[PDB]
Amino acid sequence: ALLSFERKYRVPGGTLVGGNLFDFWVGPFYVGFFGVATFFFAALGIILIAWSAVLQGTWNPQLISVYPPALEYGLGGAPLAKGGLWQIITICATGAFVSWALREVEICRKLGIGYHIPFAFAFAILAYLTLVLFRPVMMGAWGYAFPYGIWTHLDWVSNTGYTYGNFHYNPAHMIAITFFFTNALALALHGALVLSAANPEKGKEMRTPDHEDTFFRDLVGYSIGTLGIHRLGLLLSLSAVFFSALCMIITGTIWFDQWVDWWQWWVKLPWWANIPGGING
Amino acid sequence: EYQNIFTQVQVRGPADLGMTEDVNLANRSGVGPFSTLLGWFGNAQLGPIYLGSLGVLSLFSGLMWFFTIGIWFWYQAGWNPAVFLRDLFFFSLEPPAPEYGLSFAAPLKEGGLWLIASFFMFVAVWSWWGRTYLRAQALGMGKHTAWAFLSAIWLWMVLGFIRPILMGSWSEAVPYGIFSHLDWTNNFSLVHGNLHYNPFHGLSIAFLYGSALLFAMHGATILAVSRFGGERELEQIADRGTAAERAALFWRWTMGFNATMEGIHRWAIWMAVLVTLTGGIGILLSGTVVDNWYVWGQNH
Amino acid sequence: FDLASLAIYSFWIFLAGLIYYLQTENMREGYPLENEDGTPAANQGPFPLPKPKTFILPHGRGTLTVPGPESEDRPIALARTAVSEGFPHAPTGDPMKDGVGPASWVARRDLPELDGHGHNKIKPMKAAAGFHVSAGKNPIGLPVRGCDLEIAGKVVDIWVDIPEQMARFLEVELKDGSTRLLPMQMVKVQSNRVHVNALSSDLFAGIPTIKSPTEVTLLEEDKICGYVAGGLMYAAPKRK
Ligand code: BCL
Ligand code: BCL
Ligand code: BCL
Ligand SMILES: CC[C@H]1c2cc3[nH]c4c(c3C)C(=O)[C@H](C(=O)OC)c4c3nc(cc4[nH]c(cc(n2)[C@@H]1C)c(C(C)=O)c4C)[C@@H](C)[C@@H]3CCC(=O)OC/C=C(\C)CCC[C@H](C)CCC[C@H](C)CCCC(C)C
Ligand SMILES: COC1=C(OC)C(=O)C(C/C=C(\C)CC/C=C(\C)CC/C=C(\C)CC/C=C(\C)CC/C=C(\C)CC/C=C(\C)CCC=C(C)C)=C(C)C1=O
Ligand SMILES: COC(C)(C)C(=O)C/C=C(\C)CC/C=C(\C)CC/C=C(\C)CCCC/C(C)=C/CC[C@H](C)CC/C=C(\C)CCC=C(C)C
Ligand SMILES: CCCCCCCC/C=C\CCCCCCCC(=O)OC[C@H](O)CO
Ligand SMILES: CCCCCCCCCCCC[N+](C)(C)[O-]
Ligand SMILES: CCCCCCCCCCCC[N+](C)(C)[O-]
Ligand SMILES: CCCCCCCCCCCC[N+](C)(C)[O-]
Ligand SMILES: CCCCCCCCCCCC[N+](C)(C)[O-]
Ligand SMILES: CCCCCCCCCCCC[N+](C)(C)[O-]
Ligand SMILES: CCCCCCCCCCCC[N+](C)(C)[O-]
Ligand SMILES: CCCCCCCCCCCC[N+](C)(C)[O-]
Ligand SMILES: CCCCCCCCCCCC[N+](C)(C)[O-]
Ligand SMILES: [Cl-]
Ligand SMILES: [Fe+3]
Repeated sequence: ALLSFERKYRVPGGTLVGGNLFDFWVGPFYVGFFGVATFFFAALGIILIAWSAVLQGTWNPQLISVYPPALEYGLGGAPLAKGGLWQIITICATGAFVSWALREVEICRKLGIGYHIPFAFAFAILAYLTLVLFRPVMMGAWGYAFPYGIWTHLDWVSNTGYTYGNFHYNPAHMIAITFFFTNALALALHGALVLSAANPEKGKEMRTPDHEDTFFRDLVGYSIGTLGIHRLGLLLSLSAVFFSALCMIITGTIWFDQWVDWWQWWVKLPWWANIPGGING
Repeated sequence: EYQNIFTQVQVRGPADLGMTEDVNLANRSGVGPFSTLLGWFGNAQLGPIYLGSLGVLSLFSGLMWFFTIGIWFWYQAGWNPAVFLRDLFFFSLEPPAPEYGLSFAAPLKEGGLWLIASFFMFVAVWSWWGRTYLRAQALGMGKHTAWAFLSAIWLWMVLGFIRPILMGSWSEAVPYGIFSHLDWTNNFSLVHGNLHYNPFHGLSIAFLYGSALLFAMHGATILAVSRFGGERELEQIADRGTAAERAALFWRWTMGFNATMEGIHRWAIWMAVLVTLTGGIGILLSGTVVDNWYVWGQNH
Repeated sequence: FDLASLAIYSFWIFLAGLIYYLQTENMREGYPLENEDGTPAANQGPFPLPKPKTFILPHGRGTLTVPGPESEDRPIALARTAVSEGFPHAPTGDPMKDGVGPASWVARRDLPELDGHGHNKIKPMKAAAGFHVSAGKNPIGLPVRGCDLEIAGKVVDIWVDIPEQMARFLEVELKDGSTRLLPMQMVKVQSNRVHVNALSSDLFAGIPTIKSPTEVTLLEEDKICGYVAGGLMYAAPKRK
């Protein structure tokens, strides 16, 4: 089925591969070559997860966990049950994620819009590969990657963080957190503002964008503008994820001690390093 | 291809003094200077700003909270400026010791000053909340902003006021300090058996992650259809244009469903407020009802 | 069944009602779903259509009630390419002129968008008292070059979003003396020229024209922007 206004957009063209061979829809979904690829990787990856569940002996989704190879395996292959399934599933997940982004591109072309969406999705993919590929390789073993399990992958976060004391002191970690908080702050304000203008008080006409500007100037003395806030949200969310991959790519590769020690440079500067008093005196 | 991330050609005209409606124009400042720097990314105009009793009260109360922490930090530094800058992130204004319970009798150096600062922060935040309401009201707008702000206040209230009271001791509140309140956060999880296994904490993470997901989707979507004037979302709500249609169809073709120009902003406001709404619930239950989230989790 | 279990169960019930509410609110445009022949589709999904809401538009522009009887209010020059549903619909003529596909436009009101004071939101800079270029390259006077690397005309004015103080269109003078508007988001202002990768020099004349030299209506903006973006797909054969 179609939306009332959708037919005029369902024209041929825009594909990157296969011409018109895969240029069609299934219900609302556009297929395309990379829609087929996505389905192939996704189906294969899910079969291997079910397979890993059989080997594990449970079908409870809360208990299923596909672990990567043991550290002793280094960066070589491992048997399916001893980490090989994690390796193949990791290949499939990458195939699925990338195929998804190239599918979005074909949809951008057919609709004649910009490519901002798949470009933004590529940041989330980069963060994923930072944890399963870039960092394990730089450290020398797939075992440093995180396991595919609802709860076991939370334990990996906790075990990895506490290996370096309180991960809070990771300075790139602080920056990434600031962007996550600021982004949620900005998302809440932006959604509230449009709705407050489109749904004014009872007995009122719909407001104008000038009211949005006036409200925020009255509040904090500045309005970033209708276009600026969408630039800002895109930037806050991507920067959050950029500094996330950054705070990890450096953990265990160029930094190995507790992250609180990183801050001792500022403290023990030879001039005020020895002054009596204070917290560090 | 031009991506519309930074303005190519800035234009400037007479300052916009803004809508009037029922705003008391007596409390509006003059217009500030234009910022070509900001002009590359958003609007270049600074000001005017509305300054009323609540704003003056919030602003003054906020500075007092800031100054109270400040002179505590100078006191911890022995009034030495060098020590002050060196140990700035290490200073901390701690709440009263558990012995004082919920009493305001703690000496200044023993948590009394933390109580004074918290009072000023309490007045500053709540007078600022009433400000987000009255500014929308003066322009005849909905109060969505004030209600979204309540969600953030709710977590802030739980962390430093509601939960400590229910625990019966101000010592359970958070300290004022850069590193000290990071340390407080870590100890809180260890004491309560791993917050990873607090379901309201996991929900809070899902909406935090989801907020970055949704704003990247929405920001990227609007920029992709800004070639059709898609950022003029209010008129797109009143008169759907090809921008709203292409934006909706991109997501329909991609994941099987879509939003409207208005409806996506209800997804956004709820995605964001749910972060602190569920978070405050999780914190409120820690120690009052549940002492160990991992152990509690094994039975559910 | 402690208080924590009750709270987390209560929340999931609340979140289900919230999702149901959010989805229905996002069905106020484009629904009910249609078959490819325009008739109502048999399967409309598990979420019902929301009950109508009313916006009172400012400046005496009337009221909008959504959902409501949908209509394109314009002919669509397409034709099925398959008996079964789910396949593309092919243009029957010139898709750029017929405004289909990436060249589509919506039948918005033939009125200009207004600012908070009831004045036209977008104006040519020559009619905008006090407005000027404050940073970056001033394109006025520069030649406009198409994807074929031929010059189509000369930038003669900038149409400005006054409330936002933003450039939204370039007014370009064609060799025949007339002018056209170009979306600011689809041009690349350079040191010596303005380059438009979406259109070839000989497709500028085909950009829809406006009926007033000092204003542009929402319908005109949609026809202009649709046509220009459509060039990316349909003007590619001569894109060097
Ligand atoms: C005890 C644990 C430690 C700790 C240790 C760590 C470790 C270790 C790491 C972090 C990382 C992060 N931490 Mg920390 N951290 C702690 C405390 C905190 C606190 C806090 C308030 O105390 C906060 C706010 C944070 C915040 C954060 C973020 C900056 C970051 C996670 C986001 C990210 O990378 O996304 C990136 C986004 C993704 C990976 C998602 C990718 C999605 C892919 C592309 C697509 C998936 C498709 C899906 C399968 C399809 C399903 C389809 C169906 C239809 C549904 N941490 C404590 C001190 N933290 C992580 C990080 O930076 O990672 C890079 C990380 O690994
Ligand atoms: C980001 C840094 C850390 C990390 C730290 C944490 C922490 C800490 C928490 C989670 C939580 C979650 N994480 Mg994790 N997580 C990481 C990487 C991932 C990846 C990945 C492919 O990279 C995925 C798919 C997930 C998936 C998930 C969900 C099970 C859950 C909610 C997230 C959410 O809503 O996000 C925002 C996204 C959306 C709202 C969009 C919808 C996403 C849906 C929910 C995804 C479902 C995935 C499904 C269960 C797994 C694949 C199914 C396949 C069909 C086989 N994590 C890395 C290793 N993650 C929380 C939880 O409750 O865990 C139990 C939690 O507390
Ligand atoms: C060792 C660390 C512990 C842990 C301990 C805690 C604790 C403790 C808490 C959190 C909380 C949070 N954690 Mg945790 N957390 C851990 C691991 C993680 C991981 C991870 C990758 O593993 C992630 C992604 C998270 C993520 C999160 C967030 C979802 C959540 C904070 C919401 C928020 O926006 O607060 C930021 C927003 C606020 C603090 C609201 C404040 C708003 C106020 C009103 C404004 C202040 C005004 C002031 C005057 C500003 C200055 C004025 C200037 C003019 C600007 N945690 C581990 C297991 N986490 C919180 C939560 O809700 O938990 C359920 C919490 O309390
Ligand atoms: C970069 C900024 C933020 C962001 C942006 C972002 N995400 C995006 C996009 C954008 C712009 C899309 O366009 C795209 C989309 O279409 O969203 C609706 C997407 C998307 N972000 C998603 C999820 C997601 N994003 C996240 C985060 C973020 N996304 C960032 C915070 C997170 C987390 C953990 O925070 C998650 C879980 C999807 C809903 C969607 C991508 C869907 C996709 O790629 O589908 C193809 C793949 C499948 C259908 C299934 C493949 C299955 C695998 C073969 C097996 C499983 C492997 C996996 C390792 C299992 C491990 C699970 C355990 C950890 C529990
Ligand atoms: C203003 O303009 C905007 C819109 O319109 C006006 C929007 O519509 C949206 C989209 C946003 C929403 C609808 C809000 C809800 C979304 C959320 C919370 C994000 C989280 C979403 C999800 C968790 C859903 C994810 C769904 C999937 C990944 C789909 C599942 C995958 C399937 C079915 C497989 C894909 C199918 C194929 C490849 C084709 C089949 C192939 C074969 C070979 C058979 C945005 C951002 C926007 O700015
Ligand atoms: C030159 O330097 C001078 C001296 C001028 C300065 O100004 C230096 C100043 C600084 C360096 C500022 C330093 C500031 C900080 C480090 C702030 C750090 C704060 C945080 C990390 C956030 C912690 C906030 C969390 C808490 C604990 C909030 C408590 C709020 C409560 C909800 C209110 C509780 C109220 C109580 C107990 C009673 C009051 C009365 C009522 C009626 C409620
Ligand atoms: C900038 C220096 C002068 C003082 C600044 C004080 C602090 C606030 C700063 C920026 C606010 C950024 C906007 C954050 C959220 C905006 C929500 C929104 O949608 O705004 C769009 C636009 O303003 C409506 O048309
Ligand atoms: C389809 C693109 C995939 C490229 C990147 C995938 C990285 C997977 C990491 C696991 C590698 C395991 N292996 C096969 C090397 O032993
Ligand atoms: C990791 C996968 C990344 C995919 C996202 C790519 C986004 C940029 C799209 C630009 C496409 C340009 N081109 C020539 C194909 O039209
Ligand atoms: C506690 C957080 C609540 C989330 C905010 C949702 C707002 C929706 C209700 C609109 C109220 C607006 N109104 C009617 C007061 O103008
Ligand atoms: C408004 C958007 C709603 C999105 C809902 C996403 C649900 C994520 C599930 C996270 C699991 C939470 N829990 C309770 C198991 O810890
Ligand atoms: C919890 C996340 C699940 C969200 C995914 C929902 C599937 C896409 C929407 C339905 C598409 C198929 N349908 C109903 C239109 O025929
Ligand atoms: C037995 C009561 C247990 C606690 C219930 C928690 C779930 C309610 C959360 C939604 C609160 C309603 N609100 C204000 C956000 O609209
Ligand atoms: C504790 C609440 C119990 C579950 C009932 C709530 C389900 C409906 C959710 C209402 C949200 C809709 N609205 C209009 C307030 O935004
Ligand atoms: C991640 C939370 C979002 C849950 C998704 C719920 C929306 C599914 C809507 C499917 C029906 C859409 N349809 C066919 C009527 O257009
Ligand atoms: Cl005020
Ligand atoms: Fe928006």
